[PDB]
Amino acid sequence: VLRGSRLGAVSYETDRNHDLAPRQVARYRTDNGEEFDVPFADDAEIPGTWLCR
Amino acid sequence: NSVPGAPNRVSFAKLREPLEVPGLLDVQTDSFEWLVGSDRWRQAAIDRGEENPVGGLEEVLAELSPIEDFSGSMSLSFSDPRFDEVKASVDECKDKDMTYAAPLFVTAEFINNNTGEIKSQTVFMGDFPMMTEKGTFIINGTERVVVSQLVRSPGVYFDETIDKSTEKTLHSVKVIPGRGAWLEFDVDKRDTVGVRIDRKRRQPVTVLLKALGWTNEQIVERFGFSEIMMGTLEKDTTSGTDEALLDIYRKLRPGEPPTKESAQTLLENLFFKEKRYDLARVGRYKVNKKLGLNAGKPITSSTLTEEDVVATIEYLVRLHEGQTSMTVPGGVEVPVEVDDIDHFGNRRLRTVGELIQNQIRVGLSRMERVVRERMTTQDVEAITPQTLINIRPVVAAIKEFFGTSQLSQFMDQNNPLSGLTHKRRLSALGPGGLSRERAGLEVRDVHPSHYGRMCPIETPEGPNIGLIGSLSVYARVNPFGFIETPYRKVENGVVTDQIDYLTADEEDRHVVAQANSPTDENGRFTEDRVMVRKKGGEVEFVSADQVDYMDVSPRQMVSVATAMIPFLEHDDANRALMGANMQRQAVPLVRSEAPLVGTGMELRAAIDAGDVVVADKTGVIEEVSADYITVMADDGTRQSYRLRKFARSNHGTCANQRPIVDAGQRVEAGQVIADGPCTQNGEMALGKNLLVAIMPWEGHNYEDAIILSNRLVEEDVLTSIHIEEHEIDARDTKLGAEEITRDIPNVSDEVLADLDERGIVRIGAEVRDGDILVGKVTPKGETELTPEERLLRAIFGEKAREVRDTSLKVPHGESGKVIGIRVFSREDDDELPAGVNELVRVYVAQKRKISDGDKLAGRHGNKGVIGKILPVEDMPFLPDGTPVDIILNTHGVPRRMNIGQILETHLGWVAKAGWNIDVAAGVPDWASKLPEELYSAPADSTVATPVFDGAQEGELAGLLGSTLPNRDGEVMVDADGKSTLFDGRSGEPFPYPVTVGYMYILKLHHLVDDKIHARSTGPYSMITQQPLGGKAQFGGQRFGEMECWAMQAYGAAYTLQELLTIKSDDTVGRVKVYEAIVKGENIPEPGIPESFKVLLKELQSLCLNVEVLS
Amino acid sequence: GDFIEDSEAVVAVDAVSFTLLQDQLQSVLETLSEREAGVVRLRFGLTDGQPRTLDEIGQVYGVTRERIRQIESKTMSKLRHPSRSQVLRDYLD
Amino acid sequence: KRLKVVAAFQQSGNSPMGMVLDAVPVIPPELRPMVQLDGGRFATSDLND
Amino acid sequence: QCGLPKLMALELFKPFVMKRLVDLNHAQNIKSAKRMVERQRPQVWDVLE
Repeated sequence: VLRGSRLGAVSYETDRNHDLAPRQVARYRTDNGEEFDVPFADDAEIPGTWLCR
Repeated sequence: NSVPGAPNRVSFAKLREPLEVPGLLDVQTDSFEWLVGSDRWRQAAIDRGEENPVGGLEEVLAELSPIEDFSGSMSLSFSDPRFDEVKASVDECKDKDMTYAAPLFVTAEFINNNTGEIKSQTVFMGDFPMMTEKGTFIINGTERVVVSQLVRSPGVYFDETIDKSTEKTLHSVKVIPGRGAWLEFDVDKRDTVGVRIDRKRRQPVTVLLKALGWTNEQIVERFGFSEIMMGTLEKDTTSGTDEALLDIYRKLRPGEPPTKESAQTLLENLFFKEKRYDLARVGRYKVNKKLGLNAGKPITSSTLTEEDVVATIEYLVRLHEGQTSMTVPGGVEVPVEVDDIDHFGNRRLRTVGELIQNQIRVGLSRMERVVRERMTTQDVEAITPQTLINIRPVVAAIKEFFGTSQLSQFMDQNNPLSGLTHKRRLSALGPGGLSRERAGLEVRDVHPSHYGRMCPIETPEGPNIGLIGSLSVYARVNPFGFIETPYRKVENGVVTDQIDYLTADEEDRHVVAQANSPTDENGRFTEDRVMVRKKGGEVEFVSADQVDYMDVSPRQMVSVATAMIPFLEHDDANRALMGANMQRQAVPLVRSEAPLVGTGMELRAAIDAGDVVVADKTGVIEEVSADYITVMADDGTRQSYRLRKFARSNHGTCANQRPIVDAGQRVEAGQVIADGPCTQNGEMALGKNLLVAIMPWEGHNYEDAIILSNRLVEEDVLTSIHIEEHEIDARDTKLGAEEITRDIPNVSDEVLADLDERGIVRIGAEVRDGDILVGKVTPKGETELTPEERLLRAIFGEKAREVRDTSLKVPHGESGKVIGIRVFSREDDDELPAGVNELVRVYVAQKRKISDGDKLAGRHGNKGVIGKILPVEDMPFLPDGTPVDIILNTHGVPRRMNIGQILETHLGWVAKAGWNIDVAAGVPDWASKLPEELYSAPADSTVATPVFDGAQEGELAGLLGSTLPNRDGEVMVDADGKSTLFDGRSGEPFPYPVTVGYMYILKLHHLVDDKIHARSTGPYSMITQQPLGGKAQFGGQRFGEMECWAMQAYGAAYTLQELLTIKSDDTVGRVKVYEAIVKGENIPEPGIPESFKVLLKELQSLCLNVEVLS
Repeated sequence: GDFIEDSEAVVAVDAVSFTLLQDQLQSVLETLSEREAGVVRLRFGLTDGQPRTLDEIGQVYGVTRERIRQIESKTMSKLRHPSRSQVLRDYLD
Repeated sequence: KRLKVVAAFQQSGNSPMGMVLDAVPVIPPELRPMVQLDGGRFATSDLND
Repeated sequence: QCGLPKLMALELFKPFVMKRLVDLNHAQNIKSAKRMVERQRPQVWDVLE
């Protein structure tokens, strides 16, 4: 009777891993000693600090 | 009879009616006139012997007045309500979507005592909706009916229950007000009396007694004869009046120790103050009648008192003690027994007036709170009443009632009878009453008091059985709200034509005889014993000497609809209910025709429904046209009546009126001058008379199915006009205002060929599903098209339209002719909702013919779906060549106990072909009881057979045996009602004669157009990814639990899996299955339904570690 | 919430239809010579999803941007001719 | 009566400290969505309150 | 055997009908077949049967 939508829209594209965006992973460590990984694109400019999980 | 324009319908009635059927809509109009205090009601009340009567609104205003601030330094008093002329006409209100209302004005006397000043001026209290003539309210364009509510009346109700724990008959009593808290008493199995206030924990009665100030001596003096109260007093530790308050107070205020003044005044405020407790003028009457207190004067008090509470307690004790008659000091003797809450002597009827009055009272209470709060913080001696009276809450309450209240229902305009029976409906549910899923069986079972007040036959067949009913034909509503019924007074064995209207409880003091009991020419009873009702509801024989009242007429117990069914005796109540209910579902046909065999009601029910047009004054018709009728009255005045043409009803049925008068014809006042939808010459016509043959036919009428002749399709015998409304609104958005235009993106030129310059579909154009009704577009904004779409749009170069199409289109499976358009624009200063700019409504009309699957029904509860429509030559035909229009199966009649349809079939043939009783050597014995008018009649002669005074079984045989010869000079139907039909396909005559006659059949509105559904793929719900259905196009069917059980029982695994995962919930699998079907590839395996994954996520969100492992 | 219709739903017929076009278009582009096809596939980014300016197509083709525009015009006129338009015209709606 | 629960915690190895929460999980947004109806009026589940 | 209404049958079998409409060259592609079925053009019934 009435209609609405989420805060976004859908995309019908299909392609898969055959296209690769060059990426590398940075490593971070927090105060309590936990460590985490974050994949960034090869454009890099990786930040010195990151908000982890 | 009084009605001037009645067609001459000969009647089989043998009993002379002493009372004329009252105004069937009086229950609404009289109540509303009481509410507004119209001068007619005021004069009538005086004619009834009343003195200084007060209207419903005057009562509310007087109750509100005087508004007194504490310390008594000033006061305010509302009074003198006045109504001005209604703002707009009913037709204009419907057309322009307004509310039919009149301004309300009152005077307000403001008194300043500290200076002695007095001021007053008229105050505008808002627009008050008004009941239009014929009893309906026009709210926001729609037409609404306020159904009366049947509710248990305030009063004292004693009850007794036997408990197997000790086999003792414990007793209890409840005092229920119209306002305030509750109070009840009970006797426990331990020989003690207890009190419960506001349903709190049980406490001894002596606590309450000593709270009022009673001591040991008074209790011993008055109640010393009863052991239970003495034992309770002995066990009770209370000593001193203040001690009872000490115990009572802390129960409601656990943390605050009591104080003498507040504790003592709490009881008086809780119960003995009219401010917070009210019997509402009816509980007072019932309590006075039951306990015998204060009888003989119109007590203005409505609050509880010391004497009545102790009287109720004493009554309970005596009832337990075993007394059968009781007396009270200063009162009158009364019998002792328990009270039946289902008796209409205890259940009253809130009419429309009281229902509106309650909400007016609530609104004025809020207004009073605001005024009393704000009068403390304004300049004294300079304030003005019009500057602090705030009318917003009362208007808000009135608007809420007519809009959201469960009683203010949509007018049921399926046909005149549906609307007529909806207006005088009684509902036991709604606020302040019961609910559908509660109350069990007791509230809804029939009761002996219903006779002549509420019809036992007519009632919904669904879960609302018994909770909804219809007021009797002769019943009227007492001013207090009880249902009265008329009876003839009989003195010492001779009747007397003085008719008294008795309420339910007063009838039990007399014995009432049947209406049909024979009497001598002088009025004396001719029999020695007569069959009568007794005080307990039993039916017994009694000597004629002992009778004191008599029924007005046999039709007293039936409602308006039930009175329509002929030969009601020969139909079982189970099928009579179905017959009464189906008549409310008949759709109006293109040309309606009155039934050959009917009841005398068919006339009045048509006139009182208000759908027909009647002359207001005696005169001569001066000018007649399809649109209006102009009549010149004998007094020199000229009246003009406008006939509504092809107006859409609430349910889509056409409501065309047509004139039945010729220029120069003289018409008496009240004469019908134009038929409504289902009427002919002023008589109601819900269906069609057609030739029926009762016999099985090749199995096409198997299992209640029906076979129709193709003639009914050729000659539009059962054709009906249907009208639908399609609405679209153009509003504004953040990206700009969406607009209505003829041109819309990417549509073929042919599609927009039938569109006006302004983008609306041209009037009179033929429309088919998917066609454009209103061209509309909305701003699109960001597109960022995909590379493939970019390349394609480069290939043709078409522009990327700044707007997207959202045009209104004809729904799937609809078609017709555009008969009208109504347009609202804010640029013309309309009343469009906030944020709306334009509104367009298009009316599409279609002309539905009878087709396979359409449900047909009769007046006796026999209905079925048309299984086959055969050509005329295939139908069985009479020896003279006339084909039978309809064929009904034989096996359905005898076992359903609705043999009345056969009687109707015979009498219909008797009516179609005239009859002439051979009165050559005196009247035949079987015809000795017939009136002289029925000895002969021509062909196509209508007859009337009242529901309980109609033709006997013996007269039908004679009438069948005395039917006139046909056109060619031979009789087609023998005395047994059977004819030698010829088989239309093989040509051979049927081996045995078949019953043939004329039956009245109705076209029910249960067309499956809104019940036929199909869905390959369609919309899906936002929250649950399953398909939606039942309220939109392409709805999905619900595969229930029992269907899953059947699937498992079959051993069917794959079908169930695909039903539960692919077809319903597997979001990823749906598109894969669709593309597999489209490309012709085999279906892939299902995935995990979204339901299970959501279940895991939900369990994890609740701190439960749930995982799947192998 | 049980009866809110989602406007941005995954319509099945469109979802498959697009793929068909993404195939059909390819079959049309594959009807050309690779010499012509590569320019269009790079111009509109079909090969990797990123549109390329006239100059950047010369990074593998070598010819100047104006010549790439002329080649694009030639291919663009060849495709729009009715011999190939009718193959996929009605996919626009 | 007590021994049933005590043994239930005594078995399976899992500690009983799970009855006290140092952190609580948050359900994904779309299971408690905020949706704008036709006309711009918003509807939201109770959970996100 | 059972008798199925013509229009209900068409709406229920829509995709199966469109496949045969496309490969019989009655419609140029799936979208065209979808629109043509939605219009109940005469060629539909021969394929639905």
